Amino acid sequence: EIVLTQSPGTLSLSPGERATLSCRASQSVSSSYLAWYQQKPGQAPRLLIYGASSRATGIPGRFSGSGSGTDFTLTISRLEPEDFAIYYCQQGVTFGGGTKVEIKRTVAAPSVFIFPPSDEQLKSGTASVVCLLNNFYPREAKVQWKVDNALQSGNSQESVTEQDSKDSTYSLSSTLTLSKADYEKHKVYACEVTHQGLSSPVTKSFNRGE
Amino acid sequence: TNLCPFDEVFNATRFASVYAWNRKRISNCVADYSVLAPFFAFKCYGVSPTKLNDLCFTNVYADSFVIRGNEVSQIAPGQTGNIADYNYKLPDDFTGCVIAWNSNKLDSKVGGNYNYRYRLFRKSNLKPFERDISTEIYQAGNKPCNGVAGVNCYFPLQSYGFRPTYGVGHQPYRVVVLSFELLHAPATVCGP
Amino acid sequence: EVQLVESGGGLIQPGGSLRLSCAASGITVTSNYMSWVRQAPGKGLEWVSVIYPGGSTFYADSVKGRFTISRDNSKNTLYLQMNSLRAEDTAVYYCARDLVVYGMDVWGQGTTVTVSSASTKGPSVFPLAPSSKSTGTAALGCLVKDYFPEPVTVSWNSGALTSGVHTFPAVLQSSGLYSLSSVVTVPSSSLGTQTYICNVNHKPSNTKVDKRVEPKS
Ligand SMILES: *[C@@H]1O[C@H](CO)[C@@H](O)[C@H](O)[C@H]1NC(C)=O
Repeated sequence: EIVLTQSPGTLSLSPGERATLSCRASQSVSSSYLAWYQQKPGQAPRLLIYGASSRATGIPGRFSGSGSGTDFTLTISRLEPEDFAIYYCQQGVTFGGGTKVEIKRTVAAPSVFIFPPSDEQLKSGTASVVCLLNNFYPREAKVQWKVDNALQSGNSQESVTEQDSKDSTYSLSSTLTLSKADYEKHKVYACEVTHQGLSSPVTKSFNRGE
Repeated sequence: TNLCPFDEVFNATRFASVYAWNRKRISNCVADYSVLAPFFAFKCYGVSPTKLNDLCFTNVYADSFVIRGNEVSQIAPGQTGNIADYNYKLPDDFTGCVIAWNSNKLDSKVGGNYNYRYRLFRKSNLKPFERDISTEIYQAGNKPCNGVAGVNCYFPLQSYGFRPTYGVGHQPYRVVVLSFELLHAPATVCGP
Repeated sequence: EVQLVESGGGLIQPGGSLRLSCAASGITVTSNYMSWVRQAPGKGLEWVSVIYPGGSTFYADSVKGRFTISRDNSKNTLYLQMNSLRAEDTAVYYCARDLVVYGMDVWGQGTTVTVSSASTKGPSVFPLAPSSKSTGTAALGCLVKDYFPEPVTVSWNSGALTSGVHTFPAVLQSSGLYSLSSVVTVPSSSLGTQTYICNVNHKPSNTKVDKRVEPKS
């Protein structure tokens, strides 16, 4: 089968700029079968371009497709605030990975907070430690949990909010989960955050029992 | 003892589009199927290839067309897909041979060869050996078209646009289907 | 009006069955390529199945032998029957009309299919108390843990507090239950005077919780 790879994974631009999204095929495909679709959060996909270069009915002139062979490209000439969504290229049965066009803003380092498990939760037998990274940009950030300076892997889950509609920032929340027994077997609990806006990784920690 | 005009079918200059596949009838001759390396697809059903030189049939049908590479697998009994459904269908009890070979150096043009086409839209599947050359506008909605292409009204055929830079799966392949008909008349096509 | 209205999706146990329906308007299902395409949570678009105008059916490898696409001309509706449902089949499923050369132009609104072996459970709302040092902004929140199914609604001070609030998308724990968190940043000076209460509402279990979050000592 053919494999369509979209680039870049995320496009960081400002309203009014020009967006250029590439779709590269593993084999040379007839340009009659390639389409570009737009999708907003909570909505169904929306056909933008068909036959590589033909606009569907009801698509502004700022969208235009071009290319052939193994390289196709969708260009949005004048980016408008409604145009910030995810975009997929599709050839027959195959779909591309998708490209997210986001609002571009200046680099903002996250504010990092750590929350120990509540006593009520400890009464149940499970300890959830929480690390909050607030209002950062860009979205790429790494959270490393340390228990008594031992790096924890495979016992945590993180979640990211959508880009905030006011300051165009992201917020992340990681949750480390242990048993109460394993929780009371150690003292220092830390989360270390690496992000582009930080001169050095920021470590926020606490000691079990103040 | 005249010979069968297989050179007229295989070595022909121009092949037809698969939707309007050509059929050459063959009778009253001697055929050397053993003569028939560059042939890269030679699949016989209901009969072994060698024994064809020792058989006699009432008639032989040589159906010729051009498709793309990854569609040659559809030229076989009991297959599905755009070609087998809406262009050229072999019967489930097919007794014959499908021959196919790459013709990239003959049917691909820089900039596209749009002469070869295949039927894309059709409401029902073709019967075996059915031939549909209708170019009427296809009605996909609950409203008529009247020869007007538009919303829910499409041209039923689509061009391949073969280019030399396409992959071998999308490159043009020439296909000849040999069907052996055993009617109730004295056999006219025989072997050596 | 040319559109597609889908229905029939809900909660299924692993190994169960479910039949999604897609009523068409303006287009005839039997004279069109009709596709089912799914999107897993947070993932991209995946083609599931197609039925040709002539009746030929094709399926993705991950659903062969388990999924069957069909249609009814008398009601002009596409159908997707799913058997032996697995945990990877949880997704939003769309029906679309594939014009092949002219792209997939007409889509449905999508229907959600969740497949898990998991009973309706109310959430446990725990506080995430602000730090005692607070190196001039403080963060405080609520942890809505171990609930099922989606969704839960979280407000702050019964809707009075909106600025600085971040309600994070829920994660699916290995236990099969969901876990969410909602934080808010306030001035450090307001911790001693202002009181903060998070209001969590889980309609599937009729569970309303009002949890006060205060500095711990
Ligand atoms: C086509 O011509 C070649 C000689 O160039 C010959 O060997 C071959 O047999 C011909 N094809 C057929 C079907 O006879």
